[PDB]
Amino acid sequence: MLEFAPIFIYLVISLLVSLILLGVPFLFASNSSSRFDIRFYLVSILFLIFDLEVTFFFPWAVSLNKIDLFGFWSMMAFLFILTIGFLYEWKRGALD
Amino acid sequence: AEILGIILPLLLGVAFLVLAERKVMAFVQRRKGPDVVGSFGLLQPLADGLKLILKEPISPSSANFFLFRMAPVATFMLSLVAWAVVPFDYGMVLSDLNIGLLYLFAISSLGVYGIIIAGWSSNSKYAFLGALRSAAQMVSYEVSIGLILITVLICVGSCNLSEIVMAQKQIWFGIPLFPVLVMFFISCLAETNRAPFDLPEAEAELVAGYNVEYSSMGFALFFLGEYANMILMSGLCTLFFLGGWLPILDLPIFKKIPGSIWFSIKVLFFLFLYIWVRAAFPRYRYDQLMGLGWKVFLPLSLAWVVSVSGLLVTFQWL
Amino acid sequence: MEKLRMFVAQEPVVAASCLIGGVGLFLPAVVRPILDS
Amino acid sequence: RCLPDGNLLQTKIHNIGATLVGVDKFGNKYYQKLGDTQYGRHRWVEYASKDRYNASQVPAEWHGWLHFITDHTGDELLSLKPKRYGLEHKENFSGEGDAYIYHSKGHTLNPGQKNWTRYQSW
Amino acid sequence: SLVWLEAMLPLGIIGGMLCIMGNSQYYIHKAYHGRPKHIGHDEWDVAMERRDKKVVE
Amino acid sequence: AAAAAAAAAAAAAAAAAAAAAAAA
Amino acid sequence: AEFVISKVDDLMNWARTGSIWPMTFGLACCAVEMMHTGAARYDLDRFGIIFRPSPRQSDCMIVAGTLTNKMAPALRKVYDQMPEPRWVISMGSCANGGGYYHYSYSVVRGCDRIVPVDIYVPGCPPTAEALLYGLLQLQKKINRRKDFLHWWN
Amino acid sequence: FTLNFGPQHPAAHGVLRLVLEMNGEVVERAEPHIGLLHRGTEKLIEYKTYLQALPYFDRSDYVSMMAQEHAYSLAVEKLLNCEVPLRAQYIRVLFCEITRILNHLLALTTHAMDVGALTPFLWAFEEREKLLEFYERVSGARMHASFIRPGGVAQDLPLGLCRDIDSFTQQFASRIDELEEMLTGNRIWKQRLVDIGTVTAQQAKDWGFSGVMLRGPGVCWDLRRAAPYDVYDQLDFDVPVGTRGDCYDRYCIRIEEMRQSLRIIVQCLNQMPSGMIKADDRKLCPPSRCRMKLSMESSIHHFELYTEGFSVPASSTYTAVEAPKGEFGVFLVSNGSNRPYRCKIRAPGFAHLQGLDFMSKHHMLADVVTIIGTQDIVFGEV
Amino acid sequence: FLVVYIGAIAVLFLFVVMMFHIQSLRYTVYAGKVRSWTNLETLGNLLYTYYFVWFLVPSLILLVAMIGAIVLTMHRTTKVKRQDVFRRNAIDFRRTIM
Amino acid sequence: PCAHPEYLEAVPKATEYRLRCPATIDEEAIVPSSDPET
Amino acid sequence: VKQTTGIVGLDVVPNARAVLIDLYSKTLKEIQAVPEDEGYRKAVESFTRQRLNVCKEEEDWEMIEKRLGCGQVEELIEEARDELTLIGKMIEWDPWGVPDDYECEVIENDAPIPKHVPQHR
Amino acid sequence: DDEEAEQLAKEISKDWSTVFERSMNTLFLTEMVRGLSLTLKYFFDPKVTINYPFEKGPLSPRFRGEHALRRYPTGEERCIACKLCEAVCPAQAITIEAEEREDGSRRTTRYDIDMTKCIYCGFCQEACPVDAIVEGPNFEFATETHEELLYDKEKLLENGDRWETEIAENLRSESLY
Ligand code: SF4
Ligand code: SF4
Ligand code: SF4
Repeated sequence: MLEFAPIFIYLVISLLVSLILLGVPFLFASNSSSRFDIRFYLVSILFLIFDLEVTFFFPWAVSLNKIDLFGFWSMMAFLFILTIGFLYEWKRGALD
Repeated sequence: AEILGIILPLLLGVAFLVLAERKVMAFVQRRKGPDVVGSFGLLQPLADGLKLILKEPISPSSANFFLFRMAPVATFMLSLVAWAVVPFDYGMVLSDLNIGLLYLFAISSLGVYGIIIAGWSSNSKYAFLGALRSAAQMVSYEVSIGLILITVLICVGSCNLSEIVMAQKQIWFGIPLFPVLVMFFISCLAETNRAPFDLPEAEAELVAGYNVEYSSMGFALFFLGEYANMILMSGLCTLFFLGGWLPILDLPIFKKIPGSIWFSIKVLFFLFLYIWVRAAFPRYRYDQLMGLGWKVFLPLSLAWVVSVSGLLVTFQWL
Repeated sequence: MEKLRMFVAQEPVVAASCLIGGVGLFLPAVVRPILDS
Repeated sequence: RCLPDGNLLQTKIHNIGATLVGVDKFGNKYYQKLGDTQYGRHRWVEYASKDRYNASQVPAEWHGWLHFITDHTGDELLSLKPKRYGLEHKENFSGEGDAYIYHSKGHTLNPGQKNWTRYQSW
Repeated sequence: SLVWLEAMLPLGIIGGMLCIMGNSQYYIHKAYHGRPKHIGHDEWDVAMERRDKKVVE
Repeated sequence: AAAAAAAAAAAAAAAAAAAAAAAA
Repeated sequence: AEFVISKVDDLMNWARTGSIWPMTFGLACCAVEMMHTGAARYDLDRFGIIFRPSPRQSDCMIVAGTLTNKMAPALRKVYDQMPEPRWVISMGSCANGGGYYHYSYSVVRGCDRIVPVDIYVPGCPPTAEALLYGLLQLQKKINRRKDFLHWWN
Repeated sequence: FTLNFGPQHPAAHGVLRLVLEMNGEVVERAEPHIGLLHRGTEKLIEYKTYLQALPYFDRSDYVSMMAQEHAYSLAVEKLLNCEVPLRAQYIRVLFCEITRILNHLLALTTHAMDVGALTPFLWAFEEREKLLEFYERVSGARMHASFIRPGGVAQDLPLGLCRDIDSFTQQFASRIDELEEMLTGNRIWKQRLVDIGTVTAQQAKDWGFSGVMLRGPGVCWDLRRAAPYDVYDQLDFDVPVGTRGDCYDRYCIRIEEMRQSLRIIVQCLNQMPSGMIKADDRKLCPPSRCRMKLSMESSIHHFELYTEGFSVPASSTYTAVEAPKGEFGVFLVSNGSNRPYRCKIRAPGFAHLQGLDFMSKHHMLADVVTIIGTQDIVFGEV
Repeated sequence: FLVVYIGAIAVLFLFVVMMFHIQSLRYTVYAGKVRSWTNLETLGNLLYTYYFVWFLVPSLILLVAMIGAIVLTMHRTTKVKRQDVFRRNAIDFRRTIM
Repeated sequence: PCAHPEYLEAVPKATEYRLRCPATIDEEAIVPSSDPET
Repeated sequence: VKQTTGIVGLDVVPNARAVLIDLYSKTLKEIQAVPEDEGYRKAVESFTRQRLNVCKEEEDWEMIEKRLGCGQVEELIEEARDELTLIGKMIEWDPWGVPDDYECEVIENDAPIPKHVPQHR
Repeated sequence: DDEEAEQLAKEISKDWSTVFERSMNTLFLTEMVRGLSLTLKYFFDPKVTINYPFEKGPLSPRFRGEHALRRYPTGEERCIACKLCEAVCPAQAITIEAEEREDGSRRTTRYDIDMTKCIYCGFCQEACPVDAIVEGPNFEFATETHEELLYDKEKLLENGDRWETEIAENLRSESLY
């Protein structure tokens, strides 16, 4: 965590920088010169699911020497279930 | 603090990237780009800027100042804060996060907010649906970038970007996983809009596709944001896959091997590739584009996580 | 098989994903137990 | 030189191999770099007014040679310009103040605004 | 032909800006602290830094 | 939407001139 | 003294003369000649001119071709949404003055009837260089602005 | 749901003012709005002589200039019975065909710039600025070369123009290849064009397409093979005819029609007879400057042909040539007087842009600019 | 939390708003610090090998979420009803019965 | 590896093209007006 | 055996000869409803009889095309069906017979046409 | 039919080591790398551009630009007021009023070409009997104000005396046509 303080102050100093970039144009230049697209909910829920499964990929990615060939196959079962879901979405036709 | 030493040079980088794109994409078209303003158009970015700054507003409208006058600020602050964890040379990252990569993923997940908000505050149904389409694209090629990073992560030990660029001393992940670099580049092209993938950025539909109250500052900040997001997403194709700051390691007598110069050379290669690939290829229409992020770069990314996980589990290369 | 070739022609990226992925679900399936020596 | 603020630098990046073919009265140095390459870029003019230059400062004696319409340098058409009615160039003073700009004969800015009424009033 | 150098120049002065992004936040941090930044700075190293600043009294 | 999607499959490129190549 | 004002006007004018992005109302052929003036040979991206596809952010508006009596309201509505330091260039005879169609019922007798014009590129099909020289005259019109000296009266 | 889809990129499609009635992203009907470029051409020509009428034609289609002067000239020779020489015919075709190239070089890569490919535009426009070195050299004006006069052609080629057109034709197969290697193979192109705006032949006939949009559908119909109106019956060239009708066939045709036009240019160059430039009938062709000054009877004709005109006899004909856009025909009723009488100009783009309604039904909104691309819609003719 | 909440879930909620408006003394033990386990590594040492069934069951829950978002919000926009309007000629009266 | 089968070697940059500028009358054209029989 | 008509939309018909025989028999039967002393009925009868004859004699579509030189049998079917439409239309708003006055002005001019103008081939 | 057309157009490429060729030319984007390679070849080739104010595009002596009323070598405006160009003008730009000057030889009291109402077609250069009106290759006369663009009666078209050195050249080289 100790290295999070530089980005913690980064957010605020970039806020300052963008506020200056905002105020620069404001100062100069004085007086004289479809009901609903549900596919955007399907795409959104599907990104939600696939980013959940990437969230599950991350620890399995960084710790794969520890889980020798059993964590790998458990993740491949999780991934085969992901693939069954993704093939049901491809065939049903949510990717359009 | 020293955040100035990473935002000001990045501001100059974006301002000169507008010129680098115009000039390279012009050289491609057998024509010199901006060439009168500066010695070689080198002052042309300052001219574009100082013009946009001196342009009187079309309507003051300083009343609505908390809604969409800080949304471009948010987009730009995110595009600039994702630069902290990006390491330019050994021990030159501003903040070495031991989960650096996931932090970049989160910064993208907040850039989604940036786009959606800055499009919703534009009370234009066409422009708002365009911003929503652009957000859905930026977020649909984020599962593919996610899985590509899971590949380059399986190859590496940890998410620490300095480690991902230190894990390539033997060979860049561009050589074995070249098919992945092509998918990360073709996704970073599509995550950002500036690409063969920019129907929401079709020349006209872009300007009328982000906001209604321009005042110039909004126009510049979106383009400064798009060009920083581009320098960033090109500074990722060069940490992960190309050797972040690593030479070819031949150890020449002519070359004293500076690190940040190698990182610069590689991010220049990927920026030039952004430009070249904007010049030479037609747009994808956003209806084949979304059908390329799901039906093409997700299956070919999932396969790669299973291929680079398998081939590294069987032979204990992990 | 004729339909297999019709599927690896019409859809190259889901037929070269179920084969760039077989090499990953196939290497630890058989190539790893082979590596008992 | 000393102009890194113009495309005049592109012309001065030319002239490196170019030969100077004549120079008109105004000082515009007319250059030619043929043989090397890039047809259409083998005849230009260095305006001798490194700032405040613009097109149409090239006199008629050279405005032929410089647009590739002819092959007669202005030092050759100067023996053909008519002496009796010959007039020097005027740089196209468009906008640079009145009495330099051109005016019709009723513009009320032209000294001697003529009246067009065909009938001669009484 | 070296005609592409004119179009290389903006990429150079955008590469000369990432070199500055990298070396500024290095030589600024190399100034506040007499030593370069440590990338793999796990908790073992913060503990050793604590005990080290406590050993020099 | 049931609108006819633009299927990007077709027959392969074969330059089709008119019958008047040699002798009208 | 006044010298600082003179140099700040030189700077503002250098900006507005270096990057002058026109909303190219390319109606008709003078838009094809304008496309040649934007093409490889006579670069307009050299002089900073970037053809904007939207009236929202554009320093200029190179109206070309025959302004029809029906495209007059659209041209006016586009001109009304350019940021104030705007200029208009009339390119071609039909756009600057009545032209070949001066006496046509449906053709306005020059865009000078709809938008206030600042440089009329002459010649009915102006040479691409002629439109380019019209823009290099608009650059002069900028270099004669000195808006700061006038803001100080 | 109505959307006022206007000119996406101005300066390319100038006054395009469609009013799309959409369905989400699928277009249900496209209603083009015409008149924004409706100059009084079909009225102004009734008020001027047959010579003063000619400059309007180069201003009818602004990307393929001389084809319309060639369609008008052939409508004031259909009446005049004004036999033009062989050299006038060969020059007239060598420039109608250079104009076919000047148009396809624009209407391909302006289309390819609307689709998104930015570089083919600028390469093709360097090529077009090479061909305007021929227009501008043979007549005077780079675009509107009022050069193909009624009797014959305005004035002979300069003494170095065939050599330069040859030195251009040698290097033009490569430019077409580059425009082709950059767009034909691309999967981002095919995808953007295959099965886009498919026109069954019955539809291309019904809606009077008669152009490169009538040879997409496969109707072998070129008015240079159907109604040979010049040396075309002597010149050899194959009319490329599509097999599907989609906007990818019309592109492949326009990129082959740009090679057969190269064949026709090379033929017109290699066989150009040294004959008179204008019809010998000096009451339809103003005599040269040298003759009218030296001959009193030529001076009288130079006076009554640059003031009075021809006074072509009373008739009414529809002369249609194969302009690059399509079958550009000028229906020229002629009262006996020296001024035409309802010189109606059938211009493709008035029949093509009709096709936009049914071509772009159920196509996505981003396709409505591809359709407008392959129709070669130039609003001067509409 | 950032990603799967304020880049996905409150993105969902923002969509539901925009459209469909509602109206000293420590004793640090220097052992176990020699190899500091980043949080991802010490979640992966467990979730995929030891408690892996509580990880294959959230797999099934994400699959059920996919199937659910499909069967719910397909909205008759694909084969759910885009099969055809469906018609049969022999039973059809064809003007025999109105 | 591209569209260069020793035929793109016909390149666009000519560098020797319109070698005789137009308004230079090296040869005086004749441009017959009427056929000799007329 | 025919792969495809080059024309788009005119789909290749395998049973070309059979539907052609059907259409020409329908045409011969339907044309009987127009008066006999009308040029339209003489024309329809004559060319429909010729094409029906050549379609009955020959067997392959290629031989139908070769002898009956009228393009492709798919376009021939289009022509025959359009002719049936016209005969079923002509029955209605019957235009047959010349009226009493019938002032028809053959303005038959014959201007010589230069032939470097289009005309047609 | 499109269903069968698809089935057959995909059963045409259905033999191994052809499905492989098409798969490796749609996966390792190979059609597109020939686009990038050509684009690079043009990125490095010389540029067909022209730094305008210093060098200008090629023209021809027949080029039609700014109209100029010529003069006879010995002064005396060449423009006898026949009004043939006023007649031939398609846009009716030229307004000519004539008066027997005191010398007795006809001349134009008013010879005003309206350049804005002018199509630059060169009809006036052809129609004029004595070559009195010709188009000078100027083409660079963009005016800040429209009233200047209306070329006055025989005073600004009399600036062709400056352009005579080029107009006489173009006429001496074009008169052969
Ligand atoms: S002024 Fe002449 S060139 Fe310009 S648009 Fe009108 S007709 Fe065309
Ligand atoms: S070119 Fe001459 S004749 Fe033609 S419109 Fe212009 S002034 Fe009149
Ligand atoms: S310019 Fe020519 S046509 Fe006009 S009045 Fe003078 S001599 Fe006659």
